[PDB]
Amino acid sequence: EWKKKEVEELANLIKSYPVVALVDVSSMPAYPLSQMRRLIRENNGLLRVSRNTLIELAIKKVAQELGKPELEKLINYIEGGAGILVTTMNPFKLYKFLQQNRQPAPAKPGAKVPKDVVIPAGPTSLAPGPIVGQMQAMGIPARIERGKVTIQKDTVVLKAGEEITPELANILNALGIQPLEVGLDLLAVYEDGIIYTPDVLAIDESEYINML
Amino acid sequence: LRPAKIDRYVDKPAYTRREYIRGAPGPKITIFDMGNPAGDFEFEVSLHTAEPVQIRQNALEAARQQVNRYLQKNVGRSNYHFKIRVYPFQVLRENPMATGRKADRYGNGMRRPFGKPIGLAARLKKDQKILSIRVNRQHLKFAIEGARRAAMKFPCKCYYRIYDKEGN
Amino acid sequence: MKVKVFRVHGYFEKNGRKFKFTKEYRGIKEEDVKELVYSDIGSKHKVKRNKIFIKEIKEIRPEEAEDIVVRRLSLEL
Amino acid sequence: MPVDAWIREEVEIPEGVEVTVEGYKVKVKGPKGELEREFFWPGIQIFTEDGNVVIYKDFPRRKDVAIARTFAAHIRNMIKGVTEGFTYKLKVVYSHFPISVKVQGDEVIIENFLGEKAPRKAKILPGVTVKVRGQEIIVEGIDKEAVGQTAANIEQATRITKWDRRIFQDGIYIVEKAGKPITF
Amino acid sequence: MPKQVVEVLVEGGKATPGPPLGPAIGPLGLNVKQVVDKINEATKDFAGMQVPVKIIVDPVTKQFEIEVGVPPTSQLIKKELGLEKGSGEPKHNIVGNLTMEQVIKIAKMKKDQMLALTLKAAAKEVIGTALSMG
Amino acid sequence: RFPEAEARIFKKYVCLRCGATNPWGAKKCRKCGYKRLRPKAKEPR
Amino acid sequence: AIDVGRIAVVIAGRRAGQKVVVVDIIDKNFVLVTGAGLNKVKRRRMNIKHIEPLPQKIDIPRGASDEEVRAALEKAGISLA
RNA sequence: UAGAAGCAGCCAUCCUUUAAAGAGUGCGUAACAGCUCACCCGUCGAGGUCCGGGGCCCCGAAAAUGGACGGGGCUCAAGC
RNA sequence: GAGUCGUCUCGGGCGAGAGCCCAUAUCGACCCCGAGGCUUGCUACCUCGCUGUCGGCUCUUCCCAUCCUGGCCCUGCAGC
Repeated sequence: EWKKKEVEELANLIKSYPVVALVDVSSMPAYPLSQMRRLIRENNGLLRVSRNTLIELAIKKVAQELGKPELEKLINYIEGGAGILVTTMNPFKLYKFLQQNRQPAPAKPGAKVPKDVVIPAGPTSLAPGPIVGQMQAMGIPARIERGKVTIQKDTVVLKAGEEITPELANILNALGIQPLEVGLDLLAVYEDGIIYTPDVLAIDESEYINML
Repeated sequence: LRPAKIDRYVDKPAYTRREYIRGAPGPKITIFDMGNPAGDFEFEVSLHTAEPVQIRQNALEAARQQVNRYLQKNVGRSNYHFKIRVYPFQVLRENPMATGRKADRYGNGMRRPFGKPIGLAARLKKDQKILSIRVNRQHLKFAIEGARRAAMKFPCKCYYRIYDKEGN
Repeated sequence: MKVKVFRVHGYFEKNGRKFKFTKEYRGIKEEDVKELVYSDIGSKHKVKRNKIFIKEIKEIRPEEAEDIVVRRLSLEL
Repeated sequence: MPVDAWIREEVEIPEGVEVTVEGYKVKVKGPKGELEREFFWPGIQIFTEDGNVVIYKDFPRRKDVAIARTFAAHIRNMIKGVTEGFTYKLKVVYSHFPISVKVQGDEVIIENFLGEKAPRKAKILPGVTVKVRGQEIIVEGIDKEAVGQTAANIEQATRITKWDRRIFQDGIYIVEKAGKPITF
Repeated sequence: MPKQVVEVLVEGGKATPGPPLGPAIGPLGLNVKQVVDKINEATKDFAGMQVPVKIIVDPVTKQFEIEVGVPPTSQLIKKELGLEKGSGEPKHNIVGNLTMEQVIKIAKMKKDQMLALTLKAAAKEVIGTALSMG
Repeated sequence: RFPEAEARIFKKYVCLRCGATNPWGAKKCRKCGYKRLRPKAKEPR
Repeated sequence: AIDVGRIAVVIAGRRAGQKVVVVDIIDKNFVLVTGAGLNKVKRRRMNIKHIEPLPQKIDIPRGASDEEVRAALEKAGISLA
């Protein structure tokens, strides 16, 4: 936390690794991120600090040939509660790695849902009780079969842009369903002259084979 | 103990010298130093007196207590050193009078109006150190609060305040 | 044709205690500054101008000041 | 004390709002109605410099700046008042009693508050319209100042402090002003 | 709080009062009588102490698996140091102080339980526990 | 219960010195001498 | 009111008379008046000695002298009043 | 100590890892929980937050046949 | 009676501590500062060529630091 002591230490760092990403460390705990931050060390990288000194990819770029900084680049992807992630990992691996590792993320009562939230059909393994009554109230049909509470079918409980009511959230949480992300959401990754956005980086490889 | 209306002035003269006079009063203060030795700290806060006064033995004990009590509870006596340097020496005088009414005086003008000892007082001028507390910079906020609490029970006022020495 | 912001440096004694002042006023001669400083100080701090000591008066350029308040005011004159 | 020599602040006025000045007196007319105020404070002239309204006084003092920014804020409430108006939505909440809120004429009447046989009434101003829809009521009108006053006159009528304030909560309250007040 | 819910504390090697166990219930799916046999065996110490634990039963299979809120680190130092009770007064009295080698061992197994990092970090996590008596 | 009504009524702080009902997070009293005031007119928990 | 280049008159000051112009504004409480010596005006400080603006305005620099304050004052035609 | 699980109280108040992290600010249970802070990257894109002397005006400031700065009345003064 | 104001009455600050947790709903030590003149005392200024004592009765005015009444705030204000 001296200026040009702290930027300097980030300075040598950015230059040291092929891949630099900016990630939203914000959505998280602290349980996800501190475990992620350890994980990141085990997986050939580290994650870092600095306030205006994060936007300062500029000095590193100026020091070398490129087009990752504020200057030449598109629009500094940086967001509030962003961090800087330097790694040997390829950007697509980096995005997938961040996506896999996470636990977990419930939707929160009264919150806007980032994407459509779904329930899968099957038995809960939970006994009969008021819990059945609760599922029906939220908009999830259910019944008792095999002596256990079962969800009748797959359904979208709420759509994206819609608030989650507290009743819905608590039940979803009871069920152990966690649709939300509280891993590191990736703002953008720079590697070797190219900046890769999260929409590019999200590859569903299996979806491409399905599409064909 | 009558209200303090004579301990607030220094235009009243000296009658200190306990050996000299027949009849001298006891103290109420016994405890003046507390905590750790004063060699284990760096910084010095004082409360500075801006007004001349006589400060009663009773006020000294009271003021120290309320202060020291606060410092002891929150910080502990593993840290801070607090001293109230003064000892009261100035002997205080009384004219005998109480209710008795009717044909009775009580009284009396003279026929020995000359003091029996009430107490003792300490004479505090301008820029004296009424309190000196020794602290670190962790333990700053406690020492200032304690001094504020002192100042009210000061007979007149402070106007030089809570003072950073700094520790020279 | 001449304005200039005049940086007075002095001390005043009040109650045996020493106050600094640097009071920067623009006039066009030192006599304006002297009257103005004895008047400002003496009004507000509640003190005569026979206990005001002027150490110095130095004109500096009027596109400059070494207070934020003075410079900002003088930018327009 | 903030210190400038102009001292001058500037009010951005849209194409929808025209402002006319006549000394210290301001009239603001847009596509819907007009609204007049008197801005009174010594030494503050309001005039129109092109599309822009300027509020100025030579001398900077602390009092002045505050008053100057309040006037800027009164203009600004007129710009979104005279365009499309202000809406505050209010709820009548009852502890025990179906509580009947009706507009009869240029007063709003609330009856059957706490089992009372008497009418309660509260004044509605000449620019403000009160509509009740179920036990939501929305107060609607050209002006914020005016709208804000009418709403609060309703609330001050139902006021209760002559019993416990945790176990009688009967009344009509401000759910909305223009944001949502408030969390305890 | 607390809540009196599935988490309840039972002293050392004992079991089956009516009152903590009956109402709280540790179901196998059967009664507590199964729980009784588990709890007392693990905890075996010559004395009793309030051992935080949790049980998991939803009224169902109703089978229980429990954790031991004790064994964490406070017991681990008791074997290596060789002293049973903790100190009544911290810093004031140190009943014992473990050598560096004994600390490394405590950390080594403790790793899965812990998020301790390199082996140094673990020890540091443990050492801070060491100092606190009471 | 709670949330419009108990806000104007409930969630406010009260003056130690003069008993004035002040806003929920203001540093100084209105009129009674700069005291650091208390919360609340409570009784619900 | 009162900005630079706005031509003035007074009923007070040295003479008085007399027409004068604000050539620089000293403080927020003082103005510097000058004029031509053809009307027996000389530089002086003023602080509202009944300074009342005239309808006339001319363009002078911000910090100037009577040959350039003279020159605009002349073409306006008020160096003889 | 029933519990004291940051949150009766006492004392230690240390060590690891970093947006960041106080053997914890208040609420909350009497005591695991829950709400939340200091804290922090960060959007809006500035002249900013402190502390400490001084003058002056305000609160503190209730009284007895009529109250009164001599009176009137005065407020960029007819005041200080 | 005046003066004074130790006492007397009343009021303010500080806040040790108690009130279930919670200084300040309430209660409040130590200590410190004021106002009044309603108790007592001090004074000897006025009066000893007499301003008639108390209490009561009767008759009237005034003061508020307000007992009720009215209008209010807080509360450990459910109601009452």
